[PDB]
Amino acid sequence: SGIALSRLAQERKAWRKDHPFGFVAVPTKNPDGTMNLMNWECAIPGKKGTPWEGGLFKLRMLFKDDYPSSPPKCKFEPPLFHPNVYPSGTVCLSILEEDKDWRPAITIKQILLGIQELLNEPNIQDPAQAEAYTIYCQNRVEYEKRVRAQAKKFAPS
Amino acid sequence: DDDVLIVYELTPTAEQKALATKLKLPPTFFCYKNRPDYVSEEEEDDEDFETAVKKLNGKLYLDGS
Amino acid sequence: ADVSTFLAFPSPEKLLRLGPKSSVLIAQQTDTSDPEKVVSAFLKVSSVFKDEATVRMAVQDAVDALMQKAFNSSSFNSNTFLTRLLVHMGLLKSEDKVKAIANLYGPLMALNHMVQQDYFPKALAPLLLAFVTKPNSALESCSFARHSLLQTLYKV
Amino acid sequence: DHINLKVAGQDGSVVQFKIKRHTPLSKLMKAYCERQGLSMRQIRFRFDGQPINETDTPAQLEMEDEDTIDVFQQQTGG
Repeated sequence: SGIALSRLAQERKAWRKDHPFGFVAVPTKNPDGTMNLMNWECAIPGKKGTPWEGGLFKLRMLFKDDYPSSPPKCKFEPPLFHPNVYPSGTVCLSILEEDKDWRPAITIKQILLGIQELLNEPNIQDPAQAEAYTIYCQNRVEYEKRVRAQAKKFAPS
Repeated sequence: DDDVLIVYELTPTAEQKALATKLKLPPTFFCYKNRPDYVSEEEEDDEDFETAVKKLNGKLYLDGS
Repeated sequence: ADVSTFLAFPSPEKLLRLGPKSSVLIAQQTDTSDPEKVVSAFLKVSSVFKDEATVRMAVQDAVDALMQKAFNSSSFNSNTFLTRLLVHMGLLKSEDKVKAIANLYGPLMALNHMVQQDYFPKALAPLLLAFVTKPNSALESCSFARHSLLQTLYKV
Repeated sequence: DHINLKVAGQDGSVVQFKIKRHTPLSKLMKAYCERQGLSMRQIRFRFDGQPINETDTPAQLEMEDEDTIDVFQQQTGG
C-alpha cells in the first residue's frame, strides 16, 4: 500500500489535536531528524477502578508498508505480567491479528484503547505466557497483588 | 406512523470523506477540522516521547476539569 | 559421531546401541546454555521412552544427564526452558511456528522422573502443573502418563 | 415522551436517535447496527459504564435529552 506513510502522517496529525486523556503516541526519529512513522513509542494508562490503575505502560508500535491492510506489531517495553502478553512483550489480541478482528479502519487510537481494555479483561483460555496464567488460575488474589505492584512500579512522575 | 428515528449523524465534507476513503480511515476521522476552535496550523513537530510523558505531570485520569 | 545420527532419527534401538555411556555422550553433544537446544534434545530422547526397564532407565538416565548439566549453569534460564518445552509439547502458543508432536507419552514419563529428581528447580513445578492440568487433546491421548505426572506434582 | 439519544462509536462515529422514553432499546441497537453496517453480537452497548439490554427503556435507565451511549467492538486476547 502506498498509503501507509501518508495515513500514519494523518493519524499523528489528528492525534495531536484529539486523543484520549492519559495516553501517549509519539513516532520516533529517523537519524536525519524526520519522524519514523513505522516506529512509535506509546504509553497506555491502567484503567481507573481496576488493579491496573496508576501505572503507565510503555508500548512500541511497529508498522510496515502494507499498513493498514495489516495491523502493526505492538510490544510492551519492558514485557508485562499479563496472560495475553508474550515474554517478548508482544501483545496478543484479536484486533491485532490480520484475520480475525483486524480491519483497515481500525485506528491507533482504537488499538491503544483496545490494548487498554485487554489489561483487565484477559483471555485465560489461550494464554501467551506461563507465568501470568499460572498465578491467575492458582490464586486470583495473588494475581491481583502482582498486577497492583506492577502498576505502582510503572506509576509515572 | 413509527417510533425510533435517526435525526442526526456526524458527517464530513466531500473532501474530508475522500481522504478518509483513500486512507481507509473512518469517514468521520477528519471531522475535528470542522470544529470552531480548530486552527488549520500546528507547528512543526519535533517533540520526543519523554517530553510528552513528562507533560502529563503524572495525572492519568480525569476529575472536575 | 553415531550419537549425532541418533538425534536426527531417534529410536529405542539407536539409543541402546550407543552403549552404557549414552547419557554422557548426549549431555556433551548438546549446547546446554541454550534452552531451545536443551528442549530439542530432551524431546528427542523422551520420544523413544518404553516402560520396559532397560529403555526406561536408558531414557531416565539420559534425561538426568542432560538436565543436571543445564540447571547448574547460571547461563541457563529455567523459565525459558520450561516455556519453550510447553510450546513444543503444544501446550502453549508461540509467535514462531513449531512442528508439534503426536505422542506426549514419553515427554510426560520423562517429566515425571525429572520432577522428583533433586536437581529439579522446584519453583518451576506450579507452572508445569498449570499446563498439565489445562485441557489438551494430546494430553488426553495418554491419560495415565498425564495422571501419574500430576500425582507427582501434587506431592511437592 | 420524545427524547434524543447519541450513540458514539470507537471510530468516532456519532449517530443521534430521537426516540420515546417507553421504547425498548433493542430497536435502536438494531437500527444503529444496520446504519453502521455491523453485527449486533459483534458489538456491545453501555450506559454510564454499565451494559444495556434488549428489554431496557430510557425510562428504566433514567435517560436525558442530550445523553450518550457507547459502543464497543468485540475483541479477545490470545
